[PDB]
Amino acid sequence: KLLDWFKALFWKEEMELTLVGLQYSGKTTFVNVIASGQFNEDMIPTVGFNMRKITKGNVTIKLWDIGGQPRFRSMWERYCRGVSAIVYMVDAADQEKIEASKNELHNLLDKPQLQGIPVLVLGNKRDLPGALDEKELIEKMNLSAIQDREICCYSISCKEKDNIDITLQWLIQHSR
Ligand SMILES: Nc1nc2c(ncn2[C@@H]2O[C@H](COP(=O)(O)OP(=O)(O)O)[C@@H](O)[C@H]2O)c(=O)[nH]1
Repeated sequence: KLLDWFKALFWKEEMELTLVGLQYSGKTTFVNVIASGQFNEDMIPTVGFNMRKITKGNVTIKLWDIGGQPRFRSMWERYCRGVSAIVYMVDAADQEKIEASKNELHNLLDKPQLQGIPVLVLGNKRDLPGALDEKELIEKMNLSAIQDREICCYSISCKEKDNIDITLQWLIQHSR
């Protein structure tokens, strides 16, 4: 659509960014969508690690699950220095996991080396009946308690491509 126009604009952009959130929160699906189902994936530093380097065009994305490999957390956090932005993805329909996930976001932004980096929280799976909306996400994840930086929250759906356009707008506009 116009969505396809933003995808093209987005992959010419020279930026690093990070996509992190709990497992099964829609992370790879989201890349699928904005990459039109074609991209390169490479475990970092090598195979065996949770961390993945998505590349396509000029964009490189550092992608990991919070809780995939707890031992390597510090290594992952530190790898996310210098990024243009943080995309923190949550399943807005899985309300039982909201508290735990809200906590690792706050933990993540408590870290000095990641000071000042913009955060887009995405409340995915909006299509599922009863999934948390934008206002509620902000509420239940205490997003107003984060003010050391620029922080934005959108509700989206990868399976329906709802709000992916404004997401790409946000991202494209936040390259350094
Ligand atoms: N209903 C719905 N399911 C989704 C959406 N996005 C992803 N999923 C599903 O959520 C599950 C986890 O997806 P995945 O991208 O692999 O999660 P990841 O571990 O965060 O990368 C899969 O079954 C997806 O098909 C969405 O917007 N709506």
